[PDB]
Amino acid sequence: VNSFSGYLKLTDNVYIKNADIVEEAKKVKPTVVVNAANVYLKHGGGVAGALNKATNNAMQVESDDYIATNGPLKVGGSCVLSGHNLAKHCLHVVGPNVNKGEDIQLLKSAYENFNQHEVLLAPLLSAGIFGADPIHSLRVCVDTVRTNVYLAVFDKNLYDKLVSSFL
Ligand SMILES: CC1(C)CN(c2ncnc3[nH]c4ccccc4c23)C[C@@H](CC(=O)O)O1
Repeated sequence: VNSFSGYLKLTDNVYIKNADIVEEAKKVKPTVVVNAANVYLKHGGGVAGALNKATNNAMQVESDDYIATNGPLKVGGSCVLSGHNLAKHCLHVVGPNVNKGEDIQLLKSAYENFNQHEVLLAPLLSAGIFGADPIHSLRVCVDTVRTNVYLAVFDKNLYDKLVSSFL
């Protein structure tokens, strides 16, 4: 039993809710919140900008030190950093950004990072400003992630479309 509330069950291990991931993280304080990161961990907008804003820019300060030490992530890769006031840990995952021309096949590699964590609160990777089709992202999630994932979808219209079209 866990503290996630109000989710629709899609499969054995995937759950979905119309929610603001920042507010959901603030209430649940999950072990892991996933950020929709880029390779530079520049958290300017979308999910990343909102998560970083909620940490009062502490996420960005920590991320800048990470990059200065380690260099950029790979598209499809991830790193574990602090969850600050939102979660124990933040798993920064880089899905391909279609608006930069990155290969959508890398979306499966991106979701594979979730399998290193037993339970996660997450957005749909490569959705929103990353330019991928969220219905496709949900399909890849369900077919790739085997651990327990709680997906927060900010847009109510999109949430209803994802549910109604789910196979
Ligand atoms: C993850 C998606 C697919 C969907 N959107 C969200 N996802 C998770 N929580 C969210 N709360 C919100 C509040 C207001 C507007 C959007 C959201 C939102 C953001 C979009 C931008 C991005 O690319 O990050 O991507």
